[PDB]
Amino acid sequence: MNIDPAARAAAAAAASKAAVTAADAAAAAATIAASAASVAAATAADDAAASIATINAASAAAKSIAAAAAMAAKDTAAAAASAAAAAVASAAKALETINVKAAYAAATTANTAAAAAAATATTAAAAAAAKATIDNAAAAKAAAVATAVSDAAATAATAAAVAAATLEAAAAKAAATAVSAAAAAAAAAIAFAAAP
Amino acid sequence: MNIDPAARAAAAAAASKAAVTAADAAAAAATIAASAASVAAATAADDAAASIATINAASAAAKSIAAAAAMAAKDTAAAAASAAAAAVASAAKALETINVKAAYAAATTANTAAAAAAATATTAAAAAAAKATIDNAAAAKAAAVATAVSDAAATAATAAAVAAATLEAAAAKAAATAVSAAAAAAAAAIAFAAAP
Repeated sequence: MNIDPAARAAAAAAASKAAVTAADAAAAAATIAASAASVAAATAADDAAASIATINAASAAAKSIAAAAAMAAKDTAAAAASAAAAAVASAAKALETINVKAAYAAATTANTAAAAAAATATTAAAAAAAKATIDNAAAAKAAAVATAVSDAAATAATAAAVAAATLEAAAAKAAATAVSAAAAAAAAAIAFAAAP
Repeated sequence: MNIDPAARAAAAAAASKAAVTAADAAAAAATIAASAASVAAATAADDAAASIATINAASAAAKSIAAAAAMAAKDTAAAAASAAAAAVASAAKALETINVKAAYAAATTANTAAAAAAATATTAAAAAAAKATIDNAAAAKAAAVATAVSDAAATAATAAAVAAATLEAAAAKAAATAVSAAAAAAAAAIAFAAAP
């Protein structure tokens, strides 16, 4: 029987050592991979929370703006009502001392036209103001939407880069592991063949 | 003095009635406008809350998927580890009864190559599987983003339509109010002029 006992022992120790090494490498890689997925999932949840925070803040800001706009509308109406009340008062007072029919009608004609001129201006102003408010709110909302488009792009780019880094590192590690295993097997085969 | 007392009274009653009418119309319009802005602001806050709900639900769903993917990876690794342990066992057993040097080396060569072939297949599978998981998650996220783009479009269209309806209704109301005021003033002027 032409196999030296110590040589057989050496070959068996190398096979056993290789088994343990390979098992450890497989577990190590599984752990590193699992960790990366865990981190990626937690990072994605953090980003969802940030997006929600951004929407809540914007809604809070929109709430304040709308309330202030309502007050400003109330104030604008109140100024117009003060002016209107003054005109009603002066319209009537002026007629109190007028005693010629034609003059009374002429002053009435002026009062009527004045009231219509101011009504037209007040109505038009309010349409212009309400529209501006509407446009401001739509513009704020759109800016928030646009920013979410680019943020989502950036978030997806970052995630794909981390994934790529992870897959490249795993591949380099697997490759080096294979090289080492083959070199250890190759050395053991030389040694076995050389043994007397 | 050529103004009939009752005619003067009638003219003054018409001017006073017009003042009250106009004041009531201005307040009425301000109330309707304020109401519309209030409703629009509450509707916008409801939509912000809905967007947040959608993000929370999606994050919850992504959480479940990632946990299941982790378990599936664990299971896939465990199957590969069972196979690897069986191969280590059979590799060694087979050598136990081999007593010719060349045969022992030849079987060792086969064991080494088998282990490398399976390692290569297990590594490649894991890279393919991890990538698919990564792609699935990126695809879910992108679909959610895409849906938010179109939802934001729909929400903005609905709001602009309601704003347009509101501004058109206010304008029709103001126009009718002006027509009525002018007709009442015109009738009063006829009556005053006709009075003896």
